[PDB]
Amino acid sequence: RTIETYIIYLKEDLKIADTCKTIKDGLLKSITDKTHFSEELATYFERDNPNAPFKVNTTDPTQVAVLKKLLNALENAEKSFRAIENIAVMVSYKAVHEIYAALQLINHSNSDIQDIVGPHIQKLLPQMALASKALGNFAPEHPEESAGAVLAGVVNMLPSNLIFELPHYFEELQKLIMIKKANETKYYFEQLSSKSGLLAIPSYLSIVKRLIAHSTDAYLDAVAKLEDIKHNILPQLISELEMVEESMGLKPGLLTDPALEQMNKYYTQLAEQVDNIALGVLMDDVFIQKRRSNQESRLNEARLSSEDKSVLAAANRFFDKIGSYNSIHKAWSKWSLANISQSEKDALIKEYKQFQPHFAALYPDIDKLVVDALTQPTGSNIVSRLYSSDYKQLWSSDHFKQVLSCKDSVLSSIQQSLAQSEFKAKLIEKTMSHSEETAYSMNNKTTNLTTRVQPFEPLKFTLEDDKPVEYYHKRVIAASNQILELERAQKGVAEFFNYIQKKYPLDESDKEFLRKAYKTFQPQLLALKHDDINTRLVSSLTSSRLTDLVSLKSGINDYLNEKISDLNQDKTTLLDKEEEAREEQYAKNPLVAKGAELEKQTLFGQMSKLKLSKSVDDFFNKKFQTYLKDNLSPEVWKQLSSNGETLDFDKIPYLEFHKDSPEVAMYKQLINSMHYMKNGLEKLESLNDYGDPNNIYHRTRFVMTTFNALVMNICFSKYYVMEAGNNPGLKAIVQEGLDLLKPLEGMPLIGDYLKTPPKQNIITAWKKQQAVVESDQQLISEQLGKIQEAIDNFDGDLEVSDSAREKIKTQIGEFAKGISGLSFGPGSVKKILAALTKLETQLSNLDKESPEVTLGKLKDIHSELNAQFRAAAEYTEYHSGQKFGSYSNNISTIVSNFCNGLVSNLPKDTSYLQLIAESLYQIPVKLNEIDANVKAFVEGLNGLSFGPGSVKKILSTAAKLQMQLLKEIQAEFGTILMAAADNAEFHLGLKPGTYSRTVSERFEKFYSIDTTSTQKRLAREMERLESVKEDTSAIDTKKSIFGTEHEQFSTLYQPYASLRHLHAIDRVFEERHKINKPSSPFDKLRDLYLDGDFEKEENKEQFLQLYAELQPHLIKINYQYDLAYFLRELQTPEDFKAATERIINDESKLQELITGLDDTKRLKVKLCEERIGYFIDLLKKQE
Amino acid sequence: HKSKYLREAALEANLSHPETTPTMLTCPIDSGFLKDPVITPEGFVYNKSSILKWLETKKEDPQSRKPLTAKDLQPFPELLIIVNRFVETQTNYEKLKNRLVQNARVAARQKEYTEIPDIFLCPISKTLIKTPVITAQGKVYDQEALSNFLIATGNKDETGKKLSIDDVVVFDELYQQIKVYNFYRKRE
Amino acid sequence: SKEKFERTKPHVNVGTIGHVDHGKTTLTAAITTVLAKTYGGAARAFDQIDNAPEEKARGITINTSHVEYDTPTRHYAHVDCPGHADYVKNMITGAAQMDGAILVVAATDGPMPQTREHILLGRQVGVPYIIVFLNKCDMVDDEELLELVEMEVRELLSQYDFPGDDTPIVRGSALKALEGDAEWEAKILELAGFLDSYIPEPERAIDKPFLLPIEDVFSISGRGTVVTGRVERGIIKVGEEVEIVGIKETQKSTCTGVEMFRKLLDEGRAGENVGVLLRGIKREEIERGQVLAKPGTIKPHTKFESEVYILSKDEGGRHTPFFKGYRPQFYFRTTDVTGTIELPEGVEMVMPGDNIKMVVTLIHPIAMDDGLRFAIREGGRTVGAGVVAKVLS
RNA sequence: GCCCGGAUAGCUCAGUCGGUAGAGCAGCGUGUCCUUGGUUCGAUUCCGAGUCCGGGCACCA
Ligand SMILES: Nc1nc2c(ncn2[C@@H]2O[C@H](COP(=O)(O)OP(=O)(O)OP(=O)(O)O)[C@@H](O)[C@H]2O)c(=O)[nH]1
Ligand SMILES: [Mg+2]
Repeated sequence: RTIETYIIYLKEDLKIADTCKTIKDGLLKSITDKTHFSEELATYFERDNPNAPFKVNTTDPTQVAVLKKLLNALENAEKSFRAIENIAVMVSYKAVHEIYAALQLINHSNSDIQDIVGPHIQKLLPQMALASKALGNFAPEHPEESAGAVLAGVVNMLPSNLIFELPHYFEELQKLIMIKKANETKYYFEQLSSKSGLLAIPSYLSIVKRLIAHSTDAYLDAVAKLEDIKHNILPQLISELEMVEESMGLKPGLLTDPALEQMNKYYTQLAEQVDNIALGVLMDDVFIQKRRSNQESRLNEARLSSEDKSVLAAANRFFDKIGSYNSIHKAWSKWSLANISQSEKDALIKEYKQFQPHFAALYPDIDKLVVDALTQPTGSNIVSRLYSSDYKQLWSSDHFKQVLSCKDSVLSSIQQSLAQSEFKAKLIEKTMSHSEETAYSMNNKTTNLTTRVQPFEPLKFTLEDDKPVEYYHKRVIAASNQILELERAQKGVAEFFNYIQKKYPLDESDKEFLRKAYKTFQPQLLALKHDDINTRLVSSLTSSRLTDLVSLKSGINDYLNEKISDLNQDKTTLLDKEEEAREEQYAKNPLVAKGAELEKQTLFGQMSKLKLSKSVDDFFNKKFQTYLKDNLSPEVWKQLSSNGETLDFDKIPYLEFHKDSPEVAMYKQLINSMHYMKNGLEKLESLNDYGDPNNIYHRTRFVMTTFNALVMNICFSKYYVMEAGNNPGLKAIVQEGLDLLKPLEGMPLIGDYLKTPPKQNIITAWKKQQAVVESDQQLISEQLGKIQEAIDNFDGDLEVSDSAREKIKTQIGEFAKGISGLSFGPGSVKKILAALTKLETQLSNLDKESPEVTLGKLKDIHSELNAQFRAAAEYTEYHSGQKFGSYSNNISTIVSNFCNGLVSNLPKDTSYLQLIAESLYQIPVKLNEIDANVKAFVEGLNGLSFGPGSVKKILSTAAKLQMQLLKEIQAEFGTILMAAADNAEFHLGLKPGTYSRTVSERFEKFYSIDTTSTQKRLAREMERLESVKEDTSAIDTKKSIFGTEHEQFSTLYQPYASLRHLHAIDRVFEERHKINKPSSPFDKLRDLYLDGDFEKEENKEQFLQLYAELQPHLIKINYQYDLAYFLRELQTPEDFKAATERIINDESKLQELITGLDDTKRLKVKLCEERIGYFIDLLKKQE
Repeated sequence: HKSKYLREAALEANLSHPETTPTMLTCPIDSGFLKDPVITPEGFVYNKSSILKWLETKKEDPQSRKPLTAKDLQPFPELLIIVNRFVETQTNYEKLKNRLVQNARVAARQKEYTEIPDIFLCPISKTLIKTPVITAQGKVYDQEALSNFLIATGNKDETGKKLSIDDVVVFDELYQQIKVYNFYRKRE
Repeated sequence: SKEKFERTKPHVNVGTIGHVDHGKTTLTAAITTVLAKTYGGAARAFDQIDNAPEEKARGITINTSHVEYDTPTRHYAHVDCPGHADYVKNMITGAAQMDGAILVVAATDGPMPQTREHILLGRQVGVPYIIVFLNKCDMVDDEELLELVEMEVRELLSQYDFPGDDTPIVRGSALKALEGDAEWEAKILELAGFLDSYIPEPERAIDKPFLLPIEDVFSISGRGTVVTGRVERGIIKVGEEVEIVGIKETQKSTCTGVEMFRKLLDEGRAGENVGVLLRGIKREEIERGQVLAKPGTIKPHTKFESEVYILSKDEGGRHTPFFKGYRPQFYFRTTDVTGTIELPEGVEMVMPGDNIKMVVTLIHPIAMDDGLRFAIREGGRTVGAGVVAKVLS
């Protein structure tokens, strides 16, 4: 029974298998886009068959490997969940924790993978958390183990900036082209410098400030500033963008081509303006050289890191030496690495110092074990080191076995890092090719020469006796970049002479190719004594003997060969000296554990280091409760604080919420949300603080469940905080708490995490839930499948791409989902199936008719089907007891969207305030910016009611203002705002005056005798007190739940209930209706329980009607008395009996609810009396 | 004075190391080799492409400061005839330099040498070169092993040629090659 | 054998437990040699305890070793147990023959995983009293560290219902005492005094039907087969009939001689570590875990309902839940049997640290009774500790 | 008691870089590979434990 409930909860509510399939398909389609990501990364995910798992080799990049593992985890989770739906607890647990293992892989990944994966993987985090919580109900009950927030209805809240920001910024600066240029610059600075959340380029603020300053402005200084912009700032920004798109893995030029075009326009218009006031190409010669030099530096670092084999060799030696101990040797060492000989320890330390980062990243605890075993002196005792219990557990184990079990993982990590470096090098190579293509295209597809370029001087060799590692590294990279320059020069001369040989076996026609080839090796030709030849070639190539330059080809080739050989020799020598310096620096430093430092940085360690719980507690204790005391009236504050100045912290997690006023209950809920938020943040920080130097931190997949549960609780409490924050008097402090939690939006594994209600008949809802449990619809599904297969089988002249096939299949799925919730009348299903058959016949004959006839026929089909679906939806609405015009409009919208898709892929008081602000702004401007001021005024005063009566007054005042276009209109607007403010204040428990004076101040600030306004507000308050005195909600609810016979029915019903628990015993049961006739839903339910014959459907329907009557009151006592999940569990008559008993046993809580309503009226009358006292005091004092 | 200028430029180039390009042989205005020099009535070396820019700011001699016009400052190729031979001598000197380094580079990577390579051995000391110094004609000695030898036999050497310390300067490329050789042998 | 083992003093079964390489064997040798210096004694050497070629090669104790000594008012049979995590089972068997344990904790190390594991397992097999011996105190001169070890061991003992605040702790050095340093022989004598005083003489069951868990079986050449163990209850006499009950079908046999540390005994009493000769049984027809019982007084069972606490990850237990069909190993007094587990209604997965009322059915019938504690080990670690709530079948 | 090695269809077996079990016989195989756990994105495969089977050591109340 419970397992069936769990299965249905997975299949229907969470829809975990469908979510996993959608996430996997979206991630795979995005990473194989070929328009957002490059082909190198895309080809790693090409599969022979879609049923085979991706294979993670040792030769694929780290990010490709982690993406493959994540995709495989998603596929296996979907497979397991689908297998569960095809029929359990163990399989669901395993699938959930496989997803959690993938999440842990993401946690330990870098920023690039995290941002690639986060948008897709954020869709199932709440689903995973709810699945884990449902699984937890199969474990033994553990009260107080969690004690977190009560997740009432979280199932309801189940849910390109980088490429556009720089173009938008440079468009804004293009727009910035006496006093006019004095506020526009400040406006742009405020608009752009305030923007954040995408500054992965860790300098962007410097660039934006520098461009603003330089665009604010003899001509030599201006030219110097222009050249500095063109050569120092803009190339640096372009290079940083290229590094972003290289680490990302995107296609060459994805987010650097639009930005480049934008800044090209910006710099060209700057140059034009400067020329007008008194060169500018952005790719003249040296921008290209600097871009290429940065690209080559990155490429050479990548190639050096890829070709390095010292770390892998050291790891191999370490694991070979560890594996050289047989059983006898290990027994002699007592299976501890600390008991081996000192020379062996020195060798192991030398090996481990070179690959410690990988080992510590994968195994942060075995790293500590190794470091302590190898480096701690043997004289020292274990007890004096103060090890923790689990560290001692790791210490007592076979050290050799533990270290050897990490061999495959560590070696795979090292080889995958090398493969990642090589893959990045390939990415950079394609980046340079694409940059060359774009630079060629941007100017004219033509290149220009100049006989003034400095010659190519090979770097001088200098072998410093002893310098830090970075010094030799810089020299090595300089040598490698020079090698690459010479290599390009030799390729250029080869192509130059090949084209010369093949074009004329110097007054030629195709001089562009010769120019582009000679510009590659001009410095090298200039290095030799060939200035005359170069100056003769440049002019003869830009304006016009080639038979003589062919002579000095072997000389140039041998010079390039000799210089590249020398640079290769020197790079090898400096690499050897780098190895020596690295060995010396490793020898100097001691061996120190690195596991905790890496664990502190993953994703949750970074969040934990923010210590947001401390700030949340500070706000909760120092700023929140003091504001509550200051602004809440003493009557409502006495409920929250027994002492008068501090909250009742001994009872913060309130659990009743039904014995209080709506304002008191809302305040208690807000306090509960703040408390849960603080506790969750502090628990997440404690579980991710790694500051114990005598402890080990094991990397496992089974901690992610706790992290996800804590994140879910935090986000649910924050949801309720913003929900309670949409009140006029509570916006400030709630916004302050939101600003405190601001550094939680942006983290990939939390994100928004949440969303950030029809009324149908009770019998209809119960039948729908029963149908959901037990799961024309088959007919329409088959018809849609036939349509889809007819579209897919279209092999006519009108070729249809597979993308259009996917689009039509998705549209068919959406249409099936939309129509699965419709009931069709007699003959309506025949009409809709005939229309669908005609549609599929037309689709099978798309190429058999002209496009005009095809579009006309499909439009007619769309119209007919939409009309039939409106008729069916209206019939369903009438038969389901819903409200007309709600479901039919949605059905028509779905049908219209589906038809538009197929035709495309086949070849409010807020408005009142807005108009008030617009009229008030247009009044003086027509009798003597506007949109921004109106928007600010509306935003600052969002959340007012205006009532049904003041709407007419506002309309009349606006009409009078229009007719007249002095302070009477202003006074009327002010008093209407004040009345709305009093309404808002009395709705809360606020002290009189506060929000009203705040809104009055805002209104008068936006604007740029009081006795009557004060008297009017006093009359408003007096009539409010009278209306509150006239309220009888408590009596009404009491009578509705049980009439004026509850006591009598109880008295004559207790003996019957006692007798219920022999032949003539039923006789009185027959006569009980002659003396105990019910008149109230609760007494009717009591009689229904006394009947006890729940097999019949008549009293089942009667119970459904009674529960429909009693639900609006039962929902306040408990959240489980809903109309979706409570009815879903009513399947057997025993379930009906159990539900009847459950509702029966809450009579004391209905009494508590009605007493709470009475106390609500009692508090309200005191609020009005205090208010009127305050206004009469203000009126008498003001004179 | 036209002949005396080239006479003393020739002696200055001859006595000095050919790799030390004289600062007067190159035009001081542009610091470039003589390819288009001009003359003055007294006789000085400049460049036409540089003299046209210089005379615009100051219509006088760059060095003697006498008021001079562009008409008199005519191209003087008589100073070119020496320059070429000098530079080719320089080139010929460099024609050994690279080779004297290139083999050295190979010598820097050879293993298990039976004896110290000849290019690494000082002929006047028969020992490993600590700091190499290169003669004006293309031979390499050790700095101290040449200084002490010269002061022992009175600034004479080999065939009694007038050679002194100031006329022979350190060989930097060979010095770095010696450093590489020492670093590689020290690895054992 | 030769002597007759005259009965003069109360006999107590003690043993040494603790983490690997903490000095249990050295402590046993030191106790024997010091009691031989001060009294009659036998003065066993270290090489006479860990004498097996496997133990000599590995350097560790692998199987339990049995010695005896005599204080002025008591006679002790001492079981030296292995401390390596791989031979825990052997320890358990030795821990089944202990009326008391000396928890040897090295002062240079403090309590370790096997200290806690041995405490829990000895509690499960019925060790009711523990005396801590702070060994290697000659290598630690600090006094704060000694008190830190003392408080840690006391809290560990109280964690498993032992009276940690009352447990005696002896700060000695078994290596020095074996060497002959009188200052440390005084500490060993204090330990012997604590053994005499702190551990009470148990109330033996000499009237109940005879019961003997089997710990070891020997094939004495020319005589037959011998089963050794501590008589749980009753008296076994020469010529009486016994039955073997346990893993296989129950067999019948006669007792034709009882010994005790290679000395002829007329009758083995309850609580005494004896050895019994069985007539006409091959060594391959008997295993450790079976039971010598009076004919027709013990019925082996396969299915029992039990209350089990599942250890947390911090206690050396599981770190993941287990589901239905989990097949761990159940350790009763000298027996270990594989069993399947059925969870109570509404429970599907058991988290570490949980308390469960589970129904366990074993693959072989074993002699067990209501209220018999047991351990649950799987994959080389102790995963739970339970008590047989009732016997189903 | 401590090692070592096997267990894959009804029978004989191949499956080793960890990616959904196949060759013959027998009459087109839900054979998750003895079972149970662990590690892993993923286990017939790697690690551990246990159940049978075998053949090497041990001890000897
Ligand atoms: N310094 C010092 N060393 C000791 C002391 N007691 C034992 N040792 C040494 O610790 C080592 C442990 O050997 P055992 O006494 O046999 O340890 P164990 O308790 O039997 O542990 P297992 O052999 O694994 O069962 C021996 O080699 C002794 O030399 C002591 O009191 N002081
Ligand atoms: Mg021992």
